[PDB]
Amino acid sequence: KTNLANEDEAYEAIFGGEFGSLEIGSYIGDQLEMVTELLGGDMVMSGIVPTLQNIVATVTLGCRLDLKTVALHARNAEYNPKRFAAVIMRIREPKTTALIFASGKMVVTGAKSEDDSKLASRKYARIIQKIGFAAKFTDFKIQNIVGSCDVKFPIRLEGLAFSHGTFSSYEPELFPGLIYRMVKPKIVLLIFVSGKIVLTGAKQREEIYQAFEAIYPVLSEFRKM
Repeated sequence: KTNLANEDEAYEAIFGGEFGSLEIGSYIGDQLEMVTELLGGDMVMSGIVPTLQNIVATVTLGCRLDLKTVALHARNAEYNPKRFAAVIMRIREPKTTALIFASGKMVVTGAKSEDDSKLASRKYARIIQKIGFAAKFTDFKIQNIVGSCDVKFPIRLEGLAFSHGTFSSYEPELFPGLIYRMVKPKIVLLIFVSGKIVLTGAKQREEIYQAFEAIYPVLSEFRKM
């Protein structure tokens, strides 16, 4: 019943996964590799500070788009309408990917700052104007921010899963480590046994830091020694 050649289904899928738009790489190309790629930028409260690994933004271009025309005249662009009802377009700087729907909605991913996200988004809109559409850059919203961290010590995940069972789950079909669902701020932390962490669900980078600040004393209690 899930048919991604329908635009409403294709758009809803980017955001409808278990971890939301953290999984966007599945539509621009596995469960485990999608998370572990976020641990490999150039880097990843004792000198430890998170870093931004991905930002997902949405933009309304404001006109209906003919996707075959967009794909034809854009350089690095793929349009397989049977596989997925959107054009996949990439630019080199800021290195990003955009998904462009017939309704003029655009999803932009791959930037590591909020300013890079907005500039790349403006570039994709300009590319579509230059092909010959009444696109306008409107309604820029950052939808998700993914951060990563490394506390540089091993974690006794098995004690933490029990002690914080109310906020935690071990779901190996989804993730080999621990899925920590923080209440305030509302952030999902994917905790590996080695001490690396992926944080997701933020709308502002402050929430990434607040989630890390809250979880660091907890993980110290569970340092494997």
